[PDB]
Amino acid sequence: NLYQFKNMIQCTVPSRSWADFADYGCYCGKGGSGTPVDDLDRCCQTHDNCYNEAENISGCRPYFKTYSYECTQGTLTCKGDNNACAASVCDCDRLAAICFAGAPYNDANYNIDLKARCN
Amino acid sequence: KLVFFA
Ligand SMILES: [Ca+2]
Repeated sequence: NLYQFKNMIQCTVPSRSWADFADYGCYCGKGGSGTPVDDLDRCCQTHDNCYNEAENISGCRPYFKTYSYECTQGTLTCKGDNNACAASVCDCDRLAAICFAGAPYNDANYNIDLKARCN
Repeated sequence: KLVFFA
């Protein structure tokens, strides 16, 4: 669920407020269309697409599905007690959080005008 | 991410 994804982000990028990732580029955040503006936005585009695929599973709601995971000693691990929905959503959230840690952050790309720039 | 919590 969203709260868990936020916690993955806090765990993988502890130098920055999780909020920095909540509204960035065309995809990190509310937006989900257009050309990704940079590497970090591409992390978010892949994540968005991953959620759309997981949503095809009956009863699978990626923003709301509570999965089973651990973040300890620098490592994310989606646990074995996850069903197919939980495992898929956890994995989306896992590789996104890892992606964020290696991505440059461009202050210009925070809070951009989706209507104008993401068609 | 997303802050579309509810
Ligand atoms: Ca999005």
